[PDB]
Amino acid sequence: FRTFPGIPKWRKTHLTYRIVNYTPDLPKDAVDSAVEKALKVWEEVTPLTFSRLYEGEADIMISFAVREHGDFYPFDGPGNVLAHAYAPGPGINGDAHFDDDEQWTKDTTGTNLFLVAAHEIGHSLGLFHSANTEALMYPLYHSLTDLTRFRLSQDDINGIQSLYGPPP
Ligand SMILES: [Ca+2]
Ligand SMILES: [Ca+2]
Ligand SMILES: [Ca+2]
Ligand SMILES: [Cl-]
Ligand SMILES: [Zn+2]
Ligand SMILES: [Zn+2]
Repeated sequence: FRTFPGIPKWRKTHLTYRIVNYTPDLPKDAVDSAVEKALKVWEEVTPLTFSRLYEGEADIMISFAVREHGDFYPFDGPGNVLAHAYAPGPGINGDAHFDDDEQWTKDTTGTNLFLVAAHEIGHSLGLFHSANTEALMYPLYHSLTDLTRFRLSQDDINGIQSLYGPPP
């Protein structure tokens, strides 16, 4: 695994998130579920906990965007860059943006929102890209397939635990 330079990490174990808006690709319950599952994946192996805010300022602001969307890194239309997320810190840091020129799916027929969100939340928490080819943190989107038995790599486990420790 890898962290970001100077190892930026959250300095508190309880993090808030807010889902700022919703793709037309999917029912709202399926967006909420995928994001929840993505946070749980990391919760499970650290002493991090998350709660959802519906108003005010959250640590991890999650949004769907196309092209220019208010930072310096515009999205690129269909495929290629699917999403991007900033390392821990105040303001835009921690936040995760999802390119809505993808077709976001609950399954594997378009782009799987759960898998990409798990990977992006990894960045929100302080993990950079892994050299490991089976790691969730491996850069490249590999259509699983079959997300039935998805489990974090050890490597991802080693990375995140090296930042926040194992569950208490
Ligand atoms: Ca933030
Ligand atoms: Ca794209
Ligand atoms: Ca879309
Ligand atoms: Cl927010
Ligand atoms: Zn962005
Ligand atoms: Zn990545």
